[PDB]
Amino acid sequence: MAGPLSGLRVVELAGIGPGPHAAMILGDLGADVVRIDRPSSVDGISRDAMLRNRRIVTADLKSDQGLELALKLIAKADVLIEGYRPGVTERLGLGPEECAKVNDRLIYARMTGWGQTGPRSQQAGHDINYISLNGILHAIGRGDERPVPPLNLVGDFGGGSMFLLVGILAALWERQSSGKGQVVDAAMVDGSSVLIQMMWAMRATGMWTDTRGANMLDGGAPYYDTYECADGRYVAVGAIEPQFYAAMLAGLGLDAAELPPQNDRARWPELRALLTEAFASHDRDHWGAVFANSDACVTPVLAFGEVHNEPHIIERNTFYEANGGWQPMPAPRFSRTASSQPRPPAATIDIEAVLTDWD
Amino acid sequence: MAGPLSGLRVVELAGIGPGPHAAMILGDLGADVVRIDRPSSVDGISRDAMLRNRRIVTADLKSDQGLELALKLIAKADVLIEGYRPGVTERLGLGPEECAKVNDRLIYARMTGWGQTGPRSQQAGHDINYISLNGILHAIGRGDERPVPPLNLVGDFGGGSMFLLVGILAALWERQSSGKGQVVDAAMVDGSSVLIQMMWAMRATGMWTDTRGANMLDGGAPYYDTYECADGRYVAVGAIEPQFYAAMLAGLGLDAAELPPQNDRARWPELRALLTEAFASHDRDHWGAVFANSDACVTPVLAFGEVHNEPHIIERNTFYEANGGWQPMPAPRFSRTASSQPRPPAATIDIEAVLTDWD
Ligand SMILES: CCCCCCCC(=O)SCCNC(=O)CCNC(=O)[C@H](O)C(C)(C)COP(=O)(O)OP(=O)(O)OC[C@H]1O[C@@H](n2cnc3c(N)ncnc32)[C@H](O)[C@@H]1OP(=O)(O)O
Ligand SMILES: CCCCCCCC(=O)SCCNC(=O)CCNC(=O)[C@H](O)C(C)(C)COP(=O)(O)OP(=O)(O)OC[C@H]1O[C@@H](n2cnc3c(N)ncnc32)[C@H](O)[C@@H]1OP(=O)(O)O
Repeated sequence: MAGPLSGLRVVELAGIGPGPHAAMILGDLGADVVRIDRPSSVDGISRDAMLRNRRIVTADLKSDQGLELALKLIAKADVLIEGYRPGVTERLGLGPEECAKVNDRLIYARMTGWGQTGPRSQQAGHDINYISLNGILHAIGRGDERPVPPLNLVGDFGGGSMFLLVGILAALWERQSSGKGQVVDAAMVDGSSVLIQMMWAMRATGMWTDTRGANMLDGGAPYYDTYECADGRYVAVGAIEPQFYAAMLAGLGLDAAELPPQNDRARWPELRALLTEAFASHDRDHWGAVFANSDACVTPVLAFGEVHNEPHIIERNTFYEANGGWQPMPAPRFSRTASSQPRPPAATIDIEAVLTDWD
Repeated sequence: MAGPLSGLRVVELAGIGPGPHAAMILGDLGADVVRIDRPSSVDGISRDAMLRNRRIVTADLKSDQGLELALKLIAKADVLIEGYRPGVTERLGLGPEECAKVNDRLIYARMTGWGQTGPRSQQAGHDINYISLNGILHAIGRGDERPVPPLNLVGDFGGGSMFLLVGILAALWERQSSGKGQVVDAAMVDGSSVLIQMMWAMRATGMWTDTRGANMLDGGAPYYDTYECADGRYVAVGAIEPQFYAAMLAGLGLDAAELPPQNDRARWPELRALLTEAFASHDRDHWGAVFANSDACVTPVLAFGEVHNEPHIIERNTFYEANGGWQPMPAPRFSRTASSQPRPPAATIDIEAVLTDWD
C-alpha cells in the first residue's frame, strides 16, 4: 500500500460523519483500514465514495461471536475508531478497558460531538448543533439575516475528523517512546473551537465583534467578500493587504483617490457600492482573465461542475475521475512516500479472511 | 512539557494563517516550537494568542549570519514549517535540498494555498480565493444571494493547517521505519477539497446539486437550518433522522398529521412556513429548555460572548481565561498524556540560547 502510513492498522466501527472521514484519510495515506459494519445495512458494493480505501466486514457486535471476532481484529491493530454516543462501545464489551486487555498498545479513538461526559453527552446532534453552542454558527452569514450553516465542513470535518486524525497520529508518536496506547477524546465542540482560535484571539484584542456581517473575514469587509458579475456569476475578493488591494482597484479601473479608505469601516457601505458597480460591469470570466497572474486576490467562484475545467485544478491532479465523476485525490502530498489513487469500496469480505491476512 | 508530542522539536518560519495555526496546535500538544520571525516585524510581547506555546526568535534570513543560525536550529529539529510562496525558501538557502544536507530526518512542511506548482502557484491569495476555485464557496449561503464566506475556517484551518498537521504526523510515523524525513506539500485547495469529499460523493450519486441553498446540509432542508425566535435570537435544527425530527415536532406542538412529509422536497416551502411560525412563537431560551436532554437536535445559537455561561462548555473546560478573553483549550484530549493549559506569548529569546538549550 502506497503512502506514509503504510502498515498502520486501523479498525473502524461504522458510524456517520467524522469517524468515516478520519478513517478515509488514514486509508488515503496508505493505512490498512478495516470497517466493521452491521449485517443489516450492507446490500452490495457500497456506493458512498467516503468508504474508499477500506475493507468492509459485517458482524453483529451484539452476538458473542461477532464480539469475539472483533476483539481479535482489535488485538491485531494499531488504532480503533468509534463514533457512537458514550457508553455504547462499553456495553458492546468493546470499551477502552476491554480493548487494553487484548492490546495495551491500541490508540483508542473516540469521535463525538459533545464529548465523553457532561450534560449534553447523551444528546443526539449534527454538525449544525455542535457549532451553535460555541459561537461559530452565530458568526456565519449576512448581518440582516439568520445564520447560515457552512455545510457540515466545520463541526464534522474541520473541527471533528481532522482533530481525531491529529490525535490518532500524535498518540502514535507518543507510543513510539512509551510502548503504550491511550484514549483520544475528540469532541467536535472542542475541535471546532480550536479551529476558530483566531477569532477568539482577535476578540480579545478588540479586533473582532459578535455582530454578524461586521468583520474583516465574515463578508462585512468590501475587500473580503464575493461580488456578482454581469453574467450573474461571482468572483471572490480577498485583498486584505493594501498592496494587493491597490492592484485590484487599478484592475477594476477605479482611481483610489475617489474612494473611501480601505479600512474606514464607517464608509464600508459606500466603498462596497462602488466595488459592486465595477464588478457588475463585466462577466466572471473577464475578471478571471484580467487578474490572472496578479496579486489582486480576485478569483472566479466556480460551481462543482466547472472545477474539472479549471487549468490549475487539472494540472495539479487535485481530482481523479471515478464512478459518477470526480473525487479529491488524497491530501496532503508527500515527496518520498506518495499516496496513490484511492481504491473504490469493494464487496464485503469475510472477517476471518482479514484475520488470516493479519494472522 | 505536557502532552503526546512532548519532545517534538519544531521550527516555524513565521507567516500568516495556516502555518501559525498548525504550529500552535503542535505546541498545544507538547511540541517544542521555535518561531523565527524577521526583526523588522517584532516589538515587545505579542498580543496574538495564536502565538501561544512558542519561543520567538528574530533573524534576517537574507544575511549570512541569520541563514547560518537558522540552518543550525533546523539541523537540531524534527520539523520545519514554512508558508511562503514557492521558491522563497529555495532562494533564501533554506529549501528542502539545503535542509536535507544538514538533517535528513527533517520533516519539511510546506503550507500554501495553490500548491508548489501550476499556473496559480505564484498568485497571492487568502482563504476565500482558495475555496472559490474548488467549488466550496459557491455552495455556501442562501439561494437568493451571493455566496458568503464561512469565515476563514474552511481553507485556512480545516483544509489548511489541519492537513499540514496530519502530513507532519503521518511523515513522523513513516520516519519510524525509514529513518528518513521528507517534504510535506499541504495546499489549501487540495486539503479543503478532501474536507468536502462527502459532497463530491453525494454529487456522483445524485444526492447533492450545484444549486446553492437547495440541499440537505446547506440550509435548503427545513429540518437542517437555523430559525428566528420571538426575541430575534436563533436556534439550530439538525433533526435529520426521522426519530429526532419526530421528537422536535412534539416539542414544537405540531402534529405530524397536519404537516407535509419531512422529505417531500416539493412541499418544503409549506413545511418551512409551518416550522418558522412555530419557532417564532417563543424565545430562544424557551426552546433551549424544552429540548435540553432531548434527541430533537435543537440547540441555541450562542454568540461568542454568551458561550462562557453555557453549562456544558463550563463543565468540560472547553475554554480557559487569558488576557481579558476566553480561549479554547487544546484539542483533542488524551487519557494518559494530557495537554496542559497553553503558555501565553513570551518576550523574544536569543537564537543562541535556543541552540544552547537544544545542545
Ligand atoms: C447521507 C447523509 C447523512 C449525513 C449525516 C451528517 C453527520 C453529521 O453532520 S455528525 C452527526 C453524528 N453525530 C455524532 O456522530 C456524534 C456521536 N454519535 C451520536 O451522537 C449517535 O451515534 C447518533 C446521534 C449520530 C445516532 O444515535 P443512535 O442511532 O442512537 O446510535 P448510538 O446511540 O450511537 O448507538 C448505536 C447503536 O448501534 C449498535 N451497534 C453499532 N454497531 C453495531 C453492529 N455492528 N452490530 C450491532 N449493533 C451495533 C450499538 O450497540 C448501539 O446500540 P444501543 O441501542 O445498544 O445503544
Ligand atoms: C488580520 C489579518 C491577517 C490575515 C490572515 C488570513 C490569511 C488567509 O486567509 S491564508 C494566508 C495567505 N496565503 C498563504 O499563506 C499562502 C502562501 N503564502 C503566500 O502566498 C505569501 O506568503 C503571501 C501572499 C501571504 C504574502 O506574500 P509576500 O508578502 O509577497 O511574501 P512571499 O512572496 O511569500 O515572500 C515572503 C518575503 O519575506 C521574506 N522573509 C521572510 N522571512 C524573512 C526573514 N526572517 N528575514 C528576511 N526576509 C524574510 C522573503 O525573503 C520574502 O521577501 P522577498 O520576495 O523580498 O525576498
